[PDB]
Amino acid sequence: MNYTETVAYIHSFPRLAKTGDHRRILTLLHALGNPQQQGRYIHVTGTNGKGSAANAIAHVLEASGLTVGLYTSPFIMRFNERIMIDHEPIPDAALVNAVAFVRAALERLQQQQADFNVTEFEFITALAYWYFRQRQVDVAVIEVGIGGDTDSTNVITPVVSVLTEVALDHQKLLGHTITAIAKHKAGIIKRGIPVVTGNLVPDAAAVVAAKVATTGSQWLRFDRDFSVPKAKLHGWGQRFTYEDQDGRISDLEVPLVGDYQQRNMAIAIQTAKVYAKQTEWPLTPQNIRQGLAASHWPARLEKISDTPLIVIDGAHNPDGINGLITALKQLFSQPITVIAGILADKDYAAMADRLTAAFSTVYLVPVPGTRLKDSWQEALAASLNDVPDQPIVITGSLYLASAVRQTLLG
Ligand SMILES: Nc1ncnc2c1ncn2[C@@H]1O[C@H](COP(=O)(O)OP(=O)(O)CP(=O)(O)OP(=O)(O)O)[C@@H](O)[C@H]1O
Ligand SMILES: [Mg+2]
Ligand SMILES: [Mg+2]
Repeated sequence: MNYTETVAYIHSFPRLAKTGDHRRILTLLHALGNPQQQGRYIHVTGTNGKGSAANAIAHVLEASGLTVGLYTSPFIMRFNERIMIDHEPIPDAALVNAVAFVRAALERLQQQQADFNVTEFEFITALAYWYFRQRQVDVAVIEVGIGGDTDSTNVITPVVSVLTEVALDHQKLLGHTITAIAKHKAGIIKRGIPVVTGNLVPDAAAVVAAKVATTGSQWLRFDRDFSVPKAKLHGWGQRFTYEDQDGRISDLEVPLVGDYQQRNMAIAIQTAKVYAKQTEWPLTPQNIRQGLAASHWPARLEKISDTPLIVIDGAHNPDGINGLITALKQLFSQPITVIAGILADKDYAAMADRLTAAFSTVYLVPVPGTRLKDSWQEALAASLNDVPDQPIVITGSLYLASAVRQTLLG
């Protein structure tokens, strides 16, 4: 198979039941020589901020001289972005050869167990684990797909775990209460392994304190052990100060806007320091400053057009919507239009009340492959014609942001 066929092959996998015992992926992995049991890992979970945190942790450790695998989702411009090494997406040719190796092993399994199969995410995760070992990365930063305990990625023992935050999202999968969702996320916390977390709402904090008690894990929490005591906009980015039990690193800069990113970044920094410590590896404030400076992350409050002014974002659950509003409020001191593809979660109605309550013009649209408009293209055309003086912010799952970015830029 060539590259195009290979990708199409990856997207052809079935949606199987959700056991949560990882037997399917463990079967494929075993046939791949158990790459998940070799090397080192950093496991990242959380309702919002997983990718931004994972991306920065990788940049900081890369700056310190380590070869780092990064596994994130969803891709924004193209598939290859899901598996990166030192931030270079897996080469087309390399993906073709990788897909062929895994397919061959899969085939051998099916010839021994006639009805055996894996899901698309299971295939990709196994391929990623195998790829990271083939290239012998020093460490792989792994973003959990959904939840924590039952995710296909949860077949590893990391050096450090990360739980950015817990907010309501993915209920028909994780739970209907913060406590329930929290218990699922805490599942990536392992015996004796440190866990770095954001500032968690009380209910979630209790679940985590309870878990660390059982695992005996060292627990570093934003606003307790490490923090961001100062920050300010600096272009389409932020300049801030990080502080933890070792002191302060001043004048740090990240090319990201949104107050919540100060949290994601602080989590990344604390996490990388813990990694370096647990592995007896050198990590300087210079390494950290360099990595943060390189921490570009598409579709995260990204201005992709100046005239007209267009920003895209992936906020689509109430917490993200709340973070989005607060941010937009600090970024614009003029009327703006917001096009939201939140027509998906029940969550929808309340989020829309919050948007229309805070902004001048709000359009609601579906997500590609799912006030009212039939598509984001229609809402944009509407905005540019009825409110030409209003910048446009397009938000919803990253799938909508991605479709918009691909369309307007690639
Ligand atoms: N600490 C934080 N507090 C509040 N909001 C935050 C946040 N960190 C990130 N966000 C919001 O989430 C969006 C995506 O950020 P990230 O890529 O870091 O998220 P995740 O990796 O958790 C997304 P997904 O669940 O993979 O995707 P998908 O759900 O799109 O399928 C941002 O554009 C922003 O709206
Ligand atoms: Mg999500
Ligand atoms: Mg993500």
